[PDB]
Amino acid sequence: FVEMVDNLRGKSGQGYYVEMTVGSPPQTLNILVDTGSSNFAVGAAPHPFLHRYYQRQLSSTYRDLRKGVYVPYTQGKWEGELGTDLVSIPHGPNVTVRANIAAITESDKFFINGSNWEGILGLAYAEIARPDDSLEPFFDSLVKQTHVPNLFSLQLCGAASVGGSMIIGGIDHSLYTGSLWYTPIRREWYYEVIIVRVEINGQDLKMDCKEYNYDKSIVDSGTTNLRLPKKVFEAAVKSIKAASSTEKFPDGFWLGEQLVCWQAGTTPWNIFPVISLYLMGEVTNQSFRITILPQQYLRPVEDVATSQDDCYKFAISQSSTGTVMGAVIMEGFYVVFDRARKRIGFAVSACHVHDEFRTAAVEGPFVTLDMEDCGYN
Ligand SMILES: Nc1ncccc1NCc1cc(-c2ccc3cc[nH]c3c2)ccc1OCc1ccccn1
Repeated sequence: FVEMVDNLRGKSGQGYYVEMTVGSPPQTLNILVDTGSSNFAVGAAPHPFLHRYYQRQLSSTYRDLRKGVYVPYTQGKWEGELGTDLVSIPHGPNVTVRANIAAITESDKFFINGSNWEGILGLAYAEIARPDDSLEPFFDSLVKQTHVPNLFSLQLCGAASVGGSMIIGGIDHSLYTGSLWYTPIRREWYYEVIIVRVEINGQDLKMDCKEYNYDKSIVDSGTTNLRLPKKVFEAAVKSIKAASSTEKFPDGFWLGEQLVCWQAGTTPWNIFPVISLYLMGEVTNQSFRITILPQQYLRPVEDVATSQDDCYKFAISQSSTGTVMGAVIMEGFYVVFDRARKRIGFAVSACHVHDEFRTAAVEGPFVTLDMEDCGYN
């Protein structure tokens, strides 16, 4: 699996992309890796933000499905024309599959100005595919047409340029330390999991655990932040705020409405607490926990044109859509999307960013009762 190591690039807050080829002869595109959606969709027109786009006219293996897709979201949208064509991943398995492609022909606040990707690879399940679950997702097609085993894994490193590895069809042991711990995929739509307990600096929030998963908890490489349900967020921040009394900050900061700054090399990591999420284990009444550092949830914004020092953003935020374990979580861990066994494994990432004092951890087993009551129905 050494061919796939380091096959992911990106810029902070702009996601992780992999090189892909579409059509015959192959057209190289950089494609956002997204475990929180299930469409393979590529820019297919000269939007001014795009370095490159899919030119169906140049492809002998293109086939129109003569159906459109309209994909609205709160701040924007994309739409496109459905088709299929031959797809390959240069630094992935040595195969070529016929996949669905949404050729993107109009969009609003989708593509990022200054980014180096031109499409999105939705790695989640058909249930949430658009326009409906009849549109076979890429990975489903990959597995159905090849002998590539039904799993993939992600090491998102986050260092400006981030990097990482998407290991398709397996697991690379060099990408992590200690052991993998698995949590069940509750339902195959998003990569949905159940959080059974939350601690900040070891002290737990003492919240009905159903609040942690109202109405979903998901693993999502397409989101930057740790997103927590409102009631869990206010509780989490309240405790994070108290753990961090040594120094004071505006309320806007905790709402990601402002950023905070220190002098270069003078950021006080240790005034900020670790965050622990306990996940439902593979066995009745058994859990494990993952622990992240502030280096994960205070993410550096050097991007500031109106400043020149160590400024960071608070990378935890409220959500109406449930818990989202985004890059804030995923950058601590090697993450194994074990589709064959309906489970996600977490291990400590060989590449995560830590100090000499504290470290990202994956620990078990723990005893936690009533773990299925934590799930929202
Ligand atoms: N991963 C994820 N999580 C929550 C909601 C949506 C989602 N993925 C889809 C997505 C991604 C971006 C997005 C744009 C830019 C960047 C940069 C880093 N991450 C993103 C995500 C913008 C909109 C969006 O919704 C439209 C959609 C729906 C279904 C299938 C495909 N698309």
